[PDB]
Amino acid sequence: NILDFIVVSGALVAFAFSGSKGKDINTIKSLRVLRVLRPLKTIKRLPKLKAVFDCVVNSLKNVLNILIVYMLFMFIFAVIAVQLFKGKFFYCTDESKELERDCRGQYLDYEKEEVEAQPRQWKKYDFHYDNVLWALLTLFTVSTGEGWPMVLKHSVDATYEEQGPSPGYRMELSIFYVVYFVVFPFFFVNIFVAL
Amino acid sequence: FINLSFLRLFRAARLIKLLRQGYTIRILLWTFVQSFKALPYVCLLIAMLFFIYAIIGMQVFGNIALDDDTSINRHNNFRTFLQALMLLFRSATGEAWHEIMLSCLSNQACDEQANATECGSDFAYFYFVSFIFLCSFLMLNLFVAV
Amino acid sequence: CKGKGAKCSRLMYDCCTGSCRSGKC
Amino acid sequence: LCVVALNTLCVAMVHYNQPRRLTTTLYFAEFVFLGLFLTEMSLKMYGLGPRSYFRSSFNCFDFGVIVGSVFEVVWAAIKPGSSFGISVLRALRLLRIFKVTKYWSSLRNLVVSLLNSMKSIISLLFLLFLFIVVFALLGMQLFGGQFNFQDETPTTNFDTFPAAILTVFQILTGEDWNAVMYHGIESQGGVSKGM
Amino acid sequence: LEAEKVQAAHQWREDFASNEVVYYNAKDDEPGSQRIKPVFIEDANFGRQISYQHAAVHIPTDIYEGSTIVLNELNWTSALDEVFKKNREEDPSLLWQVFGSATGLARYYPASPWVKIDLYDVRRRPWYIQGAASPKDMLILVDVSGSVSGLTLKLIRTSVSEMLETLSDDDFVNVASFNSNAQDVSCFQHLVQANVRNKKVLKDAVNNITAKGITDYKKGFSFAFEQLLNYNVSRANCNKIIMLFTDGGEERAQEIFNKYNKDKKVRVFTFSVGQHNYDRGPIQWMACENKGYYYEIPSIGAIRINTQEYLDVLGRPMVLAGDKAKQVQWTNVYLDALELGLVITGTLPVFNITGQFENKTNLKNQLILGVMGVDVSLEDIKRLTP
Amino acid sequence: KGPDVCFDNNVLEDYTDCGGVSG
Amino acid sequence: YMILATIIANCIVLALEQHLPDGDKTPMSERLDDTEPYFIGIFCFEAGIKIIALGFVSYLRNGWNVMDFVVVLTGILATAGTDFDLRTLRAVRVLRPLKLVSGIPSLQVVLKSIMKAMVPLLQIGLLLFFAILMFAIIGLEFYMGKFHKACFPNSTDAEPVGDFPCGKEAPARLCEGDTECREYWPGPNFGITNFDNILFAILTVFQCITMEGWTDILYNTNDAAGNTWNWLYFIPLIII
Ligand SMILES: *[C@@H]1O[C@H](CO)[C@@H](O[C@@H]2O[C@H](CO)[C@@H](O[C@@H]3O[C@H](CO)[C@@H](O[C@@H]4O[C@H](CO)[C@@H](O)[C@H](O)[C@H]4NC(C)=O)[C@H](O)[C@H]3NC(C)=O)[C@H](O)[C@H]2NC(C)=O)[C@H](O)[C@H]1NC(C)=O
Ligand SMILES: CCCCCCCCCCCCCCCCCC(=O)OC[C@H](COP(=O)(O)OCCN)OC(=O)CCCCCCCCCCCCCCCCC
Ligand SMILES: *[C@@H]1O[C@H](CO)[C@@H](O[C@@H]2O[C@H](CO)[C@@H](O[C@@H]3O[C@H](CO)[C@@H](O)[C@H](O)[C@H]3NC(C)=O)[C@H](O)[C@H]2NC(C)=O)[C@H](O)[C@H]1NC(C)=O
Ligand SMILES: CC(C)CCC[C@@H](C)[C@H]1CC[C@H]2[C@@H]3CC=C4C[C@@H](OC(=O)CCC(=O)O)CC[C@]4(C)[C@H]3CC[C@]12C
Ligand SMILES: CC(C)CCC[C@@H](C)[C@H]1CC[C@H]2[C@@H]3CC=C4C[C@@H](OC(=O)CCC(=O)O)CC[C@]4(C)[C@H]3CC[C@]12C
Ligand SMILES: *[C@@H]1O[C@H](CO)[C@@H](O[C@@H]2O[C@H](CO)[C@@H](O)[C@H](O)[C@H]2NC(C)=O)[C@H](O)[C@H]1NC(C)=O
Ligand SMILES: CC(C)CCC[C@@H](C)[C@H]1CC[C@H]2[C@@H]3CC=C4C[C@@H](O)CC[C@]4(C)[C@H]3CC[C@]12C
Ligand SMILES: CC(C)CCC[C@@H](C)[C@H]1CC[C@H]2[C@@H]3CC=C4C[C@@H](O)CC[C@]4(C)[C@H]3CC[C@]12C
Ligand SMILES: *[C@@H]1O[C@H](CO)[C@@H](O)[C@H](O)[C@H]1NC(C)=O
Ligand SMILES: [Ca+2]
Ligand SMILES: [Ca+2]
Repeated sequence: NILDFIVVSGALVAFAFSGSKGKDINTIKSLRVLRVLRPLKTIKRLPKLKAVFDCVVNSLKNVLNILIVYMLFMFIFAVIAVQLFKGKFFYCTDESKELERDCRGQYLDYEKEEVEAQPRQWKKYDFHYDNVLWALLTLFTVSTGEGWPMVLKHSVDATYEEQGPSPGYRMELSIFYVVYFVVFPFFFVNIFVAL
Repeated sequence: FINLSFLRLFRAARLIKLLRQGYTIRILLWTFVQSFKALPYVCLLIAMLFFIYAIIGMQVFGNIALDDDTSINRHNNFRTFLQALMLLFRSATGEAWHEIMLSCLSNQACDEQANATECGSDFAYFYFVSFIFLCSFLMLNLFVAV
Repeated sequence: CKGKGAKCSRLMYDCCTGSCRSGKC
Repeated sequence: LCVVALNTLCVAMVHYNQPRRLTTTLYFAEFVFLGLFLTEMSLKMYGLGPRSYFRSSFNCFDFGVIVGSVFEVVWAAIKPGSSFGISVLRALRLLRIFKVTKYWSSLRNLVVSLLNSMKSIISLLFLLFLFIVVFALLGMQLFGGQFNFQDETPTTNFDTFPAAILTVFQILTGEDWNAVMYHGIESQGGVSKGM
Repeated sequence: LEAEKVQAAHQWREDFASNEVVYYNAKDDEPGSQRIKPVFIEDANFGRQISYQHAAVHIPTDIYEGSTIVLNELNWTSALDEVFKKNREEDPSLLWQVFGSATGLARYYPASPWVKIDLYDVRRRPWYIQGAASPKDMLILVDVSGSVSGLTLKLIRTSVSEMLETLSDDDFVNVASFNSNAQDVSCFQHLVQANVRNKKVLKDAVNNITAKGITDYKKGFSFAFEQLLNYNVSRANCNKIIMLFTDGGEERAQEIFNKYNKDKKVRVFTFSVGQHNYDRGPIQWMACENKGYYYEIPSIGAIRINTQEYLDVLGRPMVLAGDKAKQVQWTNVYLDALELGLVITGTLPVFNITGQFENKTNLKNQLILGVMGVDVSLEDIKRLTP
Repeated sequence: KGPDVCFDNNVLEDYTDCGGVSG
Repeated sequence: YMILATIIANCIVLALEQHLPDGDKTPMSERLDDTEPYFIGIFCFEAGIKIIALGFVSYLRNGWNVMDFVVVLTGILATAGTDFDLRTLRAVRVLRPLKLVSGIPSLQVVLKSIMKAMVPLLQIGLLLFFAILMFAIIGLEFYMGKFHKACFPNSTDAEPVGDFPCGKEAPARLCEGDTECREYWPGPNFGITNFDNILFAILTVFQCITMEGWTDILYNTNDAAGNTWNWLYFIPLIII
């Protein structure tokens, strides 16, 4: 009933703010997005759909404890990866410059057989281990197996706290990722399925 | 006039005609299919999850610019319900779901016809991470249920 | 790494952002 | 348990570009927590007795973590720089929160079952490595030194043994195996005679 | 003289926040410096608009203005404008006067706007190159074994071409390639005058090399050392250098170096080209044990800078010679960069003499600060022959 | 006819620094 | 134990090898090549003592003994084979690590246990094959020879501006600018993923049922023939 109340009152407010100028477009978008709870009302309306939902909930409750253990282990690996890799995922737009104070100005880019002047700007890679939340997100993407060779390359090329990448600087660090793959996607996922 | 090239599939349907000789294969296939037809409401739950996530993605990320060279382009976008469903299926199998997540985060050049100037939010961080959790789990609940 | 729109090889993993789709970063 | 939780909280606040005051506070807290854990371990060992202390499988892990932490501390003192990441493993002791629950027996019997099968798992894990080493050598014989048919050699090559075994592992994880297949086919020569 | 005296009394300040640097940067339409807006009156004897009030500064595109080195260089070179003005006043029929820095910038008078993308570098100019050192007997060894196949071969070809671009008619050059066997890459078989035709032939020959075989440093170095002892042909009888272009090896070849240049009469510059993971130790040892220098060229963007830095090593005996190594030389006829026609340039090197009043530094004072240049148009010479 | 002024192999040359020791 | 040590040393030597393009060789590879006769002789002695203690066609009754015998026979042939045909004969050395499985019976028991579960799966594999073929034929009837048109500038030197298939004035992807949908272009992935015959179709369908790069093929078919009906081929292929 609470669900229904929020999906009814939510639209009400949107109507109240609709008969005027563009007042709080953020709240307008939020209340419009809240409208997606319309199908959920069927869960209790159909006894079979409620039964299958309860079966899903019971299945989740049967494995919540292993879920907690998995989250603790992944948090430990995230902290290890933060210690290993924090600050080392920065780069300069031209590979010749390895420091931020040097990554300033213009540089000659040799693309499409036409040298062109490009700004020299100090950027950071898309997936890094700057803090524990970023490390958790990166390790989740690695666990899914999507683009994990790219983060492996970025981790191998990492040099120091404020330096740019150097190719193949630390190959042994790949052990980390290999160990990760032996634990979470191979072992824990399979014990989830077995449980 | 209206295309009539699907009839060529008919002569390709004779392969099922030789599936009878797999006495062990036929019974296994029939048993699993019959089990699948005995659980339609879990499939309805999965379809409802897809529908809800497609609608949410359509509302939130629908008006991202269709600029190519990114993960939101002329092939993989949130523009329509069918396109949103295809994007969700692509993420469910898992192709570049993290790339699609990165392609819509709070600083995207926004569509020309769109009324807004800043479209795309950091909700994607939740949006894509929960989906990969939910879909998979439901799938894992479906498989065992068969 | 290679910038946006530059020609790349998928197996190099040397695009600064995004992946190397259809031969371009 | 509260000491372990506080240690986990303090080691989990490490992020990039943190204030120097936080760095020094965590540096001193590391020594404080290591000393507290050392004293607790010695007191428990004196009380229960050495054999009784090592009787439990959980105290052996704590002893190993303590000695690894001492090694990491002395290593970092004699050579400031990288961190192995062993003092974070103390967070695994937080798993003892499950003892006061009604799901201790289930969680504890799984580890008793696991530990009873160290021989089989090791044999299975070494048999998987044995087949990954055979396939790496086969790939080295097939595509060894033949991936220079383009601008640059890829990171996914078969020139050295570490590179070949890492390539085989990446193919086993399934990520971008088709790209490696295309590249190897082109190395053996075209779509005509290289399929 | 003024440049040496002014640079001798410098402080090397590390910050330029409140002590702004005021100069007119050419090719313009950053914190640490100010900018000058000139009047640019049209004047004869030049095909462009000029301003006698100050001197213009050219900084190459891939060099950032506002760094500590460039800002210090600008501050200490700001005192050359007075002598530029004095020279112009003492002789009105005077064309460009330029200081070319080893930093990379050129300060020239009178101030004019610079002439697509600009690839001008002062240290690659013929007058700067002739003033930075003495004639040479360059010999280029190219490793053409199997391991250099790919991008580390196109980089080698481009680097060899760019280094051939640094030679003149007074320098003599040859190119050889070795893979378990050393041979000349062309029809020459001995050092040639390194003029336009010979340089074109060598570039065409080096563009045609293919990589296959096994590296053998001893045979290639024996070939290179034997090519420098010909003496049956016209040479420079000056700096004798071997410019090796490899990626990375494992042999130091102590026997060849001990046998041929026992007294270390020949320099060996070594270049490691491409992105690879081979051992660079022997390469650096060979550079260090033969008065040479070791360079790394991992990409196309590093080719231009690394192929011209070897002129810093060749300039040490010139600065150590003293004031006897200060003779005004004149270039060949060449087209002026600022669209002035055919000109010749008078050249005089400038030495770093900070701490030489008490003679105590002697550490970085063995490199030149830059080159003086003054342009004489061929019309000026024609006016003297009615 | 080439130049008669040559400057090389000076005894007081440092030459103790290459491009590998620094890097 | 001495034989197991020899096998481990041989594995370390095989791991120490390095490969270089265009015929280049490291000196360490030359040093390591000299160790082959020692290993071959030791293996021949170890396999020679077992023949005079178990006979033959009972020493050769065991499959592991057969693998050891073929390994040592190929090694002997490679040593005495100066002819040019040794590439397929030098490849047998990659089975040398497997020898240490035959030397540790516990590993043999574990291998038997792990392979005991792959016998029921074989039928499943047959079914899987039946699926792949059944789709490949369909892919042979709709997408055959569709990825060869491309946007070429105006027939100067056959350089396609883009790496995507195009359509000649159709609901497919029209060429942008002043290029034309000309005939013949190898294909998207060096011309490897296509439906030109049954072998290419089988390969691309198998590469598509591993959920690795199937969306790229979907997008190629979309921009080559229109995105109205392509999903109806690929969603079942992923689902089934
Ligand atoms: C002519 O020769 C003289 C000396 O023969 C030379 O004057 C010398 O200039 C250098 C600057 O390059 C001074 O070096 C001081 O000490 C160090 C060394 O660079 C600097 O500290 C940092 O050093 C690192 C290098 O590891 C550098 O990356 C960083 O930028 C430096 N600065 C930081 C971290 O803030 C000092 O900053 C630098 N300057 C000082 C202390 O004022 C020498 O001290 C100078 N020697 C003398 C005797 O004055 C002069 O530059 C030469 N002429 C030209 C045109 O270069
Ligand atoms: C293990 C079991 C496996 C078998 C079961 C699963 C099989 C499912 C897939 C069957 C094939 C579906 C269609 C696949 C191709 C899609 C069509 C396509 O890409 O081409 C579009 C086609 C013509 O394209 P074009 O060449 O551009 O037209 C002429 C140009 N002027 O345009 C058309 O007109 C094409 C029409 C396509 C079909 C229309 C709808 C058919 C409904 C199918 C129901 C299920 C199939 C049952 C039979 C299974 C196979 C025997
Ligand atoms: C390098 O940059 C320096 C700072 O930009 C320049 O140093 C400044 O020069 C000014 C005049 O040349 C000085 O002003 C006067 O200096 C005399 C000298 O003893 C003194 O009377 C006072 O210091 C000052 N008089 C005033 C302010 O009324 C600056 O003091 C002096 N230092 C600064 C500004 O920090 C150098 O000249 C410059 N080098 C070259 C070669 O141009
Ligand atoms: C199911 C499990 C038991 C199999 C997992 C395979 C690992 C044993 C393999 C695959 C990845 C291999 C790693 C891949 C790459 C490297 C780096 C490499 O170290 C180097 O010597 C490289 C240094 C250089 O030559 O520059 C060897 C260790 C390591 C992590 C390898 C160790 C062995 C690893 C961990
Ligand atoms: C094991 C249990 C106790 C979990 C406790 C949570 C913290 C360990 C996590 C969650 C909140 C995280 C913090 C919330 C977000 C950030 C990012 C960041 O905060 C900043 O504002 C600095 C970033 C910048 O300015 O560049 C520093 C780490 C911090 C506060 C995180 C450090 C790790 C924290 C403290
Ligand atoms: C010219 O160079 C050659 C070798 O590059 C010198 O060696 C002699 O070459 C001539 C050619 O027939 C012969 O006299 C001998 O084969 C070589 N040795 C001696 C001792 O003569 C040669 O001395 C150089 N000078 C001349 C004038 O040939
Ligand atoms: C078994 C799990 C749950 C706990 C043990 C996992 C952690 C603590 C271990 C597993 C393998 C270890 C890695 C093995 C090798 C190296 C290379 C070294 O140069 C830096 C540390 C690093 C990267 C280690 C860090 C710690 C590490 C990641
Ligand atoms: C159920 C819960 C966990 C949903 C997740 C809530 C958080 C993660 C989501 C909800 C709405 C999101 C916000 C929606 C819109 C914007 C505007 C954009 O310009 C910056 C990010 C920002 C501010 C988002 C940050 C993340 C956000 C606050
Ligand atoms: C250039 O293209 C046009 C139309 O695309 C064509 O008519 C013309 O013949 C082409 N040019 C040449 C030289 O063929
Ligand atoms: Ca994938
Ligand atoms: Ca070599």
